[PDB]
Amino acid sequence: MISLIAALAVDRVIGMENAMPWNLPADLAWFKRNTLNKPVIMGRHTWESIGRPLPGRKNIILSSQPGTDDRVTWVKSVDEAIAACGDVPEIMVIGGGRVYEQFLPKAQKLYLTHIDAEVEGDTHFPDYEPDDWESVFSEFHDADAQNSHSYCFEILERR
Amino acid sequence: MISLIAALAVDRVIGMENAMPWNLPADLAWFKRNTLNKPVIMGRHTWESIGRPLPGRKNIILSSQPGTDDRVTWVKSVDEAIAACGDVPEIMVIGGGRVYEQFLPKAQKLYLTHIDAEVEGDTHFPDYEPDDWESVFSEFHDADAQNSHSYCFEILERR
Ligand SMILES: CN(Cc1cnc2nc(N)nc(N)c2n1)c1ccc(C(=O)N[C@H](CCC(=O)O)C(=O)O)cc1
Ligand SMILES: CN(Cc1cnc2nc(N)nc(N)c2n1)c1ccc(C(=O)N[C@H](CCC(=O)O)C(=O)O)cc1
Ligand SMILES: [Ca+2]
Ligand SMILES: [Cl-]
Ligand SMILES: [Cl-]
Repeated sequence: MISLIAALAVDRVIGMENAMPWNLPADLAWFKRNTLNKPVIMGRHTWESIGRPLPGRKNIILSSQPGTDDRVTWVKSVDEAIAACGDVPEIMVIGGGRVYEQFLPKAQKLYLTHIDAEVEGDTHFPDYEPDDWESVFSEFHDADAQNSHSYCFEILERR
Repeated sequence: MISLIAALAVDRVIGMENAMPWNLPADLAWFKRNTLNKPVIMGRHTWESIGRPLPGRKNIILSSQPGTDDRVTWVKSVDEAIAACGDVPEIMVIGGGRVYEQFLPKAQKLYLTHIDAEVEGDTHFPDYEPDDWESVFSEFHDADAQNSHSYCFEILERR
């Protein structure tokens, strides 16, 4: 199946012109746990913001552009990115907006990190109706010595 | 000599207990370049927010309560914080709040990272006297795909 994993501030904001104003190591840890040893599909701009390949995962970059780095697979079709993942039980789509927009219909699972940050965005996660999705997990956490914002982990599955 | 290093938000607001609402890798590089191979003095809260002993630095924790880990030196006083540093050219006082206050009078150097981030806070960096502190270095930077905020690097010699 196709699963989308995302971090969303208030108003489904997922992006800004600059790096997001939150230091959330727990979320990076949650990200990693849920993507490890699975192929991950991202857009050329998420790839650029990470600056390196995500270890122990199959990095696939979707963009109609001539690939820059040799250490990853570059593709230019939703369908093509899928083929590149081959025979795996779950493909993890990591963003951003347009990449989410393209796999959402295909997605059968959502890994969301709800962050209590009121910020003006550039990109948002597309709307998904609360009745085609079943929340099978929820876990709220307060901001702490290592995390700047409160946050809630959640996983929804298609009804 | 004693130097203090701090990342300040607008209003001289500094971190109290939870992590600050920003993401600035460049300031951690700055912090690392200026503290590496030197003893560092910090209070308890900064210690829990770091999570472990900073590599290549002698970690001295100034607290009144019982030492948690053992990779680090724990002290009950400012005068003891010094002795533990032995005689080094520079000792870096890394925060927060209280530790900054107990040392500014003995300070000759300040390494400030002014971040344009309005954070509500109870704690503020001590009031540094203008005509008692001369500016030697100012380096402004714009926010990027990796740094959430615009920031400035500064150095003041007590004169
Ligand atoms: C921009 N970026 C994209 C990003 C970030 N957080 C997210 N968080 C969630 N919930 N979902 C996403 N799709 C997501 N994407 C990044 C940045 C750093 C790392 C990374 O180095 N962090 C951990 C490891 C933690 C660390 O060593 O700092 C990893 O292996 O993924 C990953 C993705
Ligand atoms: C909470 N914390 C205290 C903190 C943070 N930034 C500061 N920044 C400045 N300018 N000054 C301080 N006193 C300061 N203190 C931290 C947290 C992490 C690291 C750190 O983990 N490693 C850095 C380098 C960054 C990295 O390893 O990725 C290092 O000093 O080696 C340092 C300080
Ligand atoms: Ca249930
Ligand atoms: Cl992208
Ligand atoms: Cl403390």
